[PDB]
Amino acid sequence: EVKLVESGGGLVQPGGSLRLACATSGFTFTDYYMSWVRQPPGKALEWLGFIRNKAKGYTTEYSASVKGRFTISRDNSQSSLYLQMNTLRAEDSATYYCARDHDGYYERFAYWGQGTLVTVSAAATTPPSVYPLAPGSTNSMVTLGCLVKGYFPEPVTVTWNSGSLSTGVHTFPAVLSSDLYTLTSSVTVPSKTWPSETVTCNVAHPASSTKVDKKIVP
Amino acid sequence: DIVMTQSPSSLAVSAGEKVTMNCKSSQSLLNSRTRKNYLAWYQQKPGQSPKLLIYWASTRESGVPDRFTGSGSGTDFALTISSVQAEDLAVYYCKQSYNLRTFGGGTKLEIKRADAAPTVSIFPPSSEQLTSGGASVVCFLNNFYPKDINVKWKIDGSERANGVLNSWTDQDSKDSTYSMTSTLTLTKDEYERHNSYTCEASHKTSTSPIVKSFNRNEC
Ligand SMILES: O=C(O)[C@@]1(O)C[C@@H](O)[C@@H](O)[C@@H]([C@H](O)CO)O1
Ligand SMILES: [Zn+2]
Repeated sequence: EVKLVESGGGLVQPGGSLRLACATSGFTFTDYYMSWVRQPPGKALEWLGFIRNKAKGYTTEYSASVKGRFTISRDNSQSSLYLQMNTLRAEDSATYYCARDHDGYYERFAYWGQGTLVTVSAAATTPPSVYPLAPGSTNSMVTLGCLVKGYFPEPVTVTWNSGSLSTGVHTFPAVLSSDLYTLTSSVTVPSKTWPSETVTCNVAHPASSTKVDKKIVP
Repeated sequence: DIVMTQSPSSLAVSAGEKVTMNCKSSQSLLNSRTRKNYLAWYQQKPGQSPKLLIYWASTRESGVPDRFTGSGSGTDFALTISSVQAEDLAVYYCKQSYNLRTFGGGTKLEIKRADAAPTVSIFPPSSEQLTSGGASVVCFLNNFYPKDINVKWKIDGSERANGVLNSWTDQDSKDSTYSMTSTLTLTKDEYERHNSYTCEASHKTSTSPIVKSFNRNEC
């Protein structure tokens, strides 16, 4: 299994610095160029730079958009890749992805991480309030929800019954208002399964290390 | 300095139909020594990381369904899906690697399907929220098509527009529908002054609005 995992993402003030890391496994690290790529929320992919393999002496290159400001490095004893970002500004808010690049032959980014979200803002971290949305009232299916209100920055994650309820889930894109986000999630299950069998939304807010479970009760 | 442009910016196609999207570079990506075009295509389904589909213009990565074909040479490339499936909903990106790397701005592929009415659900403010001083009323308009839809909130029978925010999801990768939430936020003091809370959904699928309501006195 090839694995790439970014970490380091979160809230930083304008003018501040942040380093991301990309941990890799499942392939011969030194044989590969590694690239970083970013994507502002709802926008296009932007290639940022790469660091070459051992054959090419681990040299770096950068897009004009970040050259002189971002720094890439790698730890070949640990199979790790880094991105140091300096003098951050609003245009830098984005999900950052590390991708496995050129091996001296193939021209492709064969593997990507899950990405880590960086928010550049002076607004303060605020944990969510999490509220149950229990159904009033007699059909074959029933819809429940959780309201995740008043948090900053993105992201938050919402699962239902620890991820065991995956079909019939809708988590709605957050909306920003007064430097705070709100989102909600619905899940739709058979009426034979609630309240007889429990339904619980699990909310995480990494920026505040918030972990919440709200069981939906009649 | 290679400029990559993609067209169309978006388009919608029904399952089973062909689609073609295009990618143009400001300079040739045909490498003279290797005799190949350094041009790859990536698929990014909603909320996921990009995935490689095609590299060297026309080489299909292992695991990629055969309905995906890359074509072209020099400055003009295409990605064609012979017969689209619900799960092909994505943004598609082309990328050059002839000189460093540069992504095009993407083409957003939407799936067209039969019109479908929304399933509507309304929820009162929780006691936890009310105890804290706030009152959010939530309405889910779920699994409908097409995307355009209107919601009207009524308090004791009168329309309220202030304090309503809406949010659509991305298209569903299984049934090709959209869903939307509408959230009316009020103070506890104003919430407690009225009884009837109504969410009214108007969609092209019916001349009759779908109406859901609850009464505070019935909670
Ligand atoms: O700049 C390079 O290190 C590199 O080898 C990257 C390759 O992807 C490719 O762009 C190559 C050019 O084809 C020149 O050989 O340069
Ligand atoms: Zn150089």
